[PDB]
Amino acid sequence: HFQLQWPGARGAFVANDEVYFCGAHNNVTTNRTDFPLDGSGFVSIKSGHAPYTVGAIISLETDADAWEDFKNSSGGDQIAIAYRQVDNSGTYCVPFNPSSLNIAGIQDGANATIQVVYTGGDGNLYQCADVTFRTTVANLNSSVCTNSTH
Ligand SMILES: *[C@@H]1O[C@H](CO)[C@@H](O)[C@H](O)[C@H]1NC(C)=O
Ligand SMILES: *[C@@H]1O[C@H](CO)[C@@H](O)[C@H](O)[C@H]1NC(C)=O
Ligand SMILES: *[C@@H]1O[C@H](CO)[C@@H](O)[C@H](O)[C@H]1NC(C)=O
Ligand SMILES: *[C@@H]1O[C@H](CO)[C@@H](O)[C@H](O)[C@H]1NC(C)=O
Ligand SMILES: *[C@@H]1O[C@H](CO)[C@@H](O)[C@H](O)[C@H]1NC(C)=O
Ligand SMILES: [Cu+2]
Repeated sequence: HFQLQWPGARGAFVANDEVYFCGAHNNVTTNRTDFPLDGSGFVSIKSGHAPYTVGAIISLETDADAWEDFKNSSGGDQIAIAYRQVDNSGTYCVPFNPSSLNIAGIQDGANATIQVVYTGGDGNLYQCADVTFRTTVANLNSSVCTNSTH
């Protein structure tokens, strides 16, 4: 199972609820994290076990309340962070520049939900982060962005 370290999830981590859309926090929140478009951004998680496979899908709907909100015109998931295998437990952090995505609507002031998709042998697990993209972001502490060796 896993937790979002940054950007923060919609609500509290509940292990059993990770099998549901957005970890059962199905409605969008209004307390969004500002997320930079200048390439200083990242997504940081912590896993209790490894190996696991992780990626992220993205919705540019303000009201990202359903699976379909994360799908493109051709019915595929809008992949924000490509799936990869991770062989260490503890922290795992990937840089993320939304400017890299072939998606309409990525600009300053745009709202989005990043939904992390994880499988570690104990189900298909999900957590969601509601963000607002900003050209830049000031107080960003990149110190939580590390990969562990555990
Ligand atoms: C948003 O507020 C909710 C409810 O107070 C809280 O559980 C959650 O952690 C907050 N999200 C962020 C990104 O701080
Ligand atoms: C979430 O939003 C939907 C659609 O507006 C609504 O039917 C439902 O009552 C809401 N759920 C919660 C837990 O507030
Ligand atoms: C983006 O989300 C914020 C906070 O929930 C909200 O106040 C704002 O209206 C949203 N933007 C759009 C385009 O709906
Ligand atoms: C939709 O996303 C899928 C990946 O899940 C991709 O294969 C497909 O090309 C995308 N379709 C469009 C129209 O971008
Ligand atoms: C963590 O490892 C991944 C490769 O799985 C790498 O892309 C990423 O940049 C690393 N993060 C840090 C903070 O070194
Ligand atoms: Cu687990």
